[PDB]
Amino acid sequence: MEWIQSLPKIELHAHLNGSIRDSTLLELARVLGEKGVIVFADVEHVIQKNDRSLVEVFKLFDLIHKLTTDHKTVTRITREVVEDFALENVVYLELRTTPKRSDSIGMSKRSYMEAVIQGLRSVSEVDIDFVRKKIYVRLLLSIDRRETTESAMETVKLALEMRDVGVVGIDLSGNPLVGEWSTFLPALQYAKDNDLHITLHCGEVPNPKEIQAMLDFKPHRIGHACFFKDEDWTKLKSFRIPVEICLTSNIVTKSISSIDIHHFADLYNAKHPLILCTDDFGVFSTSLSNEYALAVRSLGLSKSETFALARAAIDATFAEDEVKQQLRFIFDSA
Ligand SMILES: [Zn+2]
Repeated sequence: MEWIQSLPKIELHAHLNGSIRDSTLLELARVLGEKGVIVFADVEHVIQKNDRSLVEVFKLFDLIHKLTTDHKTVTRITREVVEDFALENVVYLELRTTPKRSDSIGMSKRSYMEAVIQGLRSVSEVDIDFVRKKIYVRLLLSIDRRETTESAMETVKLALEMRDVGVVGIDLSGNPLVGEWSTFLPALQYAKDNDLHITLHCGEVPNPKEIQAMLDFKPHRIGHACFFKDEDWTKLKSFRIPVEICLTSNIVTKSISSIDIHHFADLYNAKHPLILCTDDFGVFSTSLSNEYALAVRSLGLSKSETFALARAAIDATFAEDEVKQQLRFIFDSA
């Protein structure tokens, strides 16, 4: 019910371009149709009933990226996403995004990320700390599974350069059927050796060797873990790696057949760290409050158990100890 919306919450797995307001996406589509760069009726037709199954949803992401890969838009959607999360009482957000290169518009991975920073500086409806509601924001740079080792290294280099504006870690994301772990391991190792924190999209499709190789790398977090086998769970629980749980995402993409069999319940009962996350609240028509409502109903949690779960996410953040202490005070005040 309504008490979940006012619960202080921590979001650790939200993609910038998957978190866009419906109205904003349509406004961008409309402006580009008036320009004739797209046809509004087609782009609206994919937006409406793309299946968002695992295979289908990446075509929607391709389409979104045609609408949003521009400096002004990146700045706008960064502000809108932070404000949307803060207004449902997210008090700490790790926002992840894949820096993009587009030569025709003078966009580099660095200038893309500068537009994100400009968006954070434009936040006005709420108070923000990124290095009246208040939200702490920190940044993850995503490496996409289509990239090369050299390209991944450029992203890691950028992340190190931008630690002064709140970049705290690196993610590996994108189509789980594309690319090989061997391509990304060297760049992720460089990141980890430079004290960046690492989260990995892991087990979105069956892939026993890659799941084991990702676990053996000992990232600080993983996302999803939908197609783990018993040896994978054993290693995960022994390494104590927190899992970013994306309930609606997993169910809509058909990575998990039902919330009633979703592994988040086993993790909860095994006292393994988990954090409820939105993944793409725009694409999947959800919110972090609604993800908690799904979990509270399915597990049968009391208010007190829900508050305890939400608070446990503090020690899984990639934030400095000072920020974690402030989060503890915020939670202990609620
Ligand atoms: Zn994701």
